[PDB]
Amino acid sequence: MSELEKAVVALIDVFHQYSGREGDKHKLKKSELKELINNELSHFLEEIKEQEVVDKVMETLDSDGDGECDFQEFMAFVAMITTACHEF
Amino acid sequence: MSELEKAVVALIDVFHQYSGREGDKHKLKKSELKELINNELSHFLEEIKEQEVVDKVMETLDSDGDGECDFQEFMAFVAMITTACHEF
Ligand SMILES: O=C(O)c1ccccc1S
Ligand SMILES: O=C(O)c1ccccc1S
Ligand code: EMC
Ligand code: EMC
Ligand SMILES: [Ca+2]
Ligand SMILES: [Ca+2]
Ligand SMILES: [Ca+2]
Ligand SMILES: [Ca+2]
Repeated sequence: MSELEKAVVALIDVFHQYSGREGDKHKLKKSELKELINNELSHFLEEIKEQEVVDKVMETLDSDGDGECDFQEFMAFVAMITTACHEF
Repeated sequence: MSELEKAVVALIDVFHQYSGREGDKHKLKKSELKELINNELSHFLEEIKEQEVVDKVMETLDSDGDGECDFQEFMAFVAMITTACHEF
């Protein structure tokens, strides 16, 4: 009901809309992450068109080193974005 | 414009609505944190009525030990809530 509570559910909703596409339904593989950024973060982040940019973003977000972005890693990503803007 | 982008701005908006009330306008003191939880997280978290609960929550969220909850500490709090529900 609150605007914060709506944001919490939206974070959960959008992660899983993408993570559930292929393979592990609870983690983002590179193609899932790329589509999430391109479709859902177009006002905040430049569209990803090059493989090396995909690779680098995943390298940055994948803290436990399994090659995918899980929900906790996604939340760290959201923290990164939000802080850059609170800042800009 | 996207539902994710709306969530990112809502997180920024609600933090600052509370953090900007008293003292440091970029950090939540205990009374600011308590009001945020009570007013904005009523579907997710039991209302805070006892001082020891205020104290404990702050103790948990205040990683850099300055006695307040800053925006990065708030994002960790949001991560905690979101993960509990993805889980429930
Ligand atoms: O600037 C960003 O928010 C960012 C985006 C993707 C990967 C790393 C970073 S640090
Ligand atoms: O259960 C929670 O989400 C929580 C809330 C306030 C402080 C610590 C925790 S772990
Ligand atoms: C960069 C203003 Hg949220
Ligand atoms: C506990 C369902 Hg978001
Ligand atoms: Ca997946
Ligand atoms: Ca990972
Ligand atoms: Ca304050
Ligand atoms: Ca602190």
